[PDB]
Amino acid sequence: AAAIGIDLGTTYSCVGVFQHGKVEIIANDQGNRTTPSYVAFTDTERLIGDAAKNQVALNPQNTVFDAKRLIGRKFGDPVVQSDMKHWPFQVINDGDKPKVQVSYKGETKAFYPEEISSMVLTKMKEIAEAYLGYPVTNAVITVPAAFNDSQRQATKDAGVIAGLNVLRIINEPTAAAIAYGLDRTGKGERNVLIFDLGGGTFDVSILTIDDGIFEVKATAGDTHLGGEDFDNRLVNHFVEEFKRKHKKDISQNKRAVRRLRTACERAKRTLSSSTQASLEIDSLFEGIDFYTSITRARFEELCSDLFRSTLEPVEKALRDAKLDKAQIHDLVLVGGSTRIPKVQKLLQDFFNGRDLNKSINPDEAVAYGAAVQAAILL
Ligand SMILES: Nc1ncnc2c1ncn2[C@@H]1O[C@H](COP(=O)(O)OP(=O)(O)NP(=O)(O)O)[C@@H](O)[C@H]1O
Ligand SMILES: [Cl-]
Ligand SMILES: [Mg+2]
Ligand SMILES: [Mg+2]
Repeated sequence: AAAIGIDLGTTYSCVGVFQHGKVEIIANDQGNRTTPSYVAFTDTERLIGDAAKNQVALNPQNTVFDAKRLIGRKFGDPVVQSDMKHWPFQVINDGDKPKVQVSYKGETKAFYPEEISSMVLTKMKEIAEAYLGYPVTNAVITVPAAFNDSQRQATKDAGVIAGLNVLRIINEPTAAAIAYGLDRTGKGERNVLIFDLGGGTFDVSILTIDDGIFEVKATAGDTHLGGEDFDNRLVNHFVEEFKRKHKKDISQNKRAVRRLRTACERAKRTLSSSTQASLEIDSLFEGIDFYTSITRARFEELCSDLFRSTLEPVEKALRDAKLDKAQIHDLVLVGGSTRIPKVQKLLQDFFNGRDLNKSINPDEAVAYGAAVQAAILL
């Protein structure tokens, strides 16, 4: 019975398994190789993953996301106090722990962040069991390098609630290095840079690996910079375009903005492999259809300042590690936003043409490495 690797991300999660000498990343029921970290509560059902994210515009008060931003924290944590201003669901205080309060089956209910994350993990466990044909009981689960003991405990709790024996909680940059086999070196220091740009967060880690032992030399980044911010630049662009073609400002209509946002996220993904993308939204605002298009070059202009901003944390990490650009042996791309061609060009140019490790889909590389480690531990 194989153990699984699970990357429990802020915006998406991913599961892999190592068997028959290789990793497979497991697609969900819809064929998607990652699954939104979303849970929705209705009058009759609990929805998780794609089904929950697909109805967010219809049920914003009872659709929970961003639980990783709360997990293991106190209610009075300044991070919790700040983040809650921007969520459409209610957060409450229960013994200085935060809980998310929703309507579910006609009653008011509240859940700890680890309970929300346990539902995401249950879905990832079910995705793996559908592929394998038998129940999964052991897993390695990943966390950010900055997580403290309480955040690590609550993540482990989420896994046990989901019915997994948690073999280990390991750092995301460590898992990404394992995916590329960077910890097999032997005697000799290797300096590795992990550049992780996800849906909601940006993390740079510099690791020194010596005889299979990992040392974090420096970390940098921005906890509120990710693909969602690129989506938002596209939304604002199309809001201005809809004003031109229809004389109407749709920005105060919550429904229309959320649906435009979903369409922008899809067009953005297309622009990673095509030079143009079409937007086709029926009945966007006031029954009016919105059909338009955008080029990859225009998208890069709209985000040029955000893309460029990722290089300053790299410079800072190198200064803190007391390393020059040329001393970094391997550059590893992690996170779905590193699939954007312009982001790859900026990092490669900054490193004066060095190779990028990107042969594993960047949004899957952490789960890939977690699955390898789970097999090693078993
Ligand atoms: N091909 C693609 N091109 C561009 N963006 C993409 C692509 N595929 C996925 N994304 C984006 O990548 C983001 C999700 O990355 P992912 O690494 O899966 O999230 P995560 O694991 O939750 N990381 P984080 O939110 O920072 O904790 C979303 O903004 C997606 O829209
Ligand atoms: Cl599914
Ligand atoms: Mg992830
Ligand atoms: Mg992160």
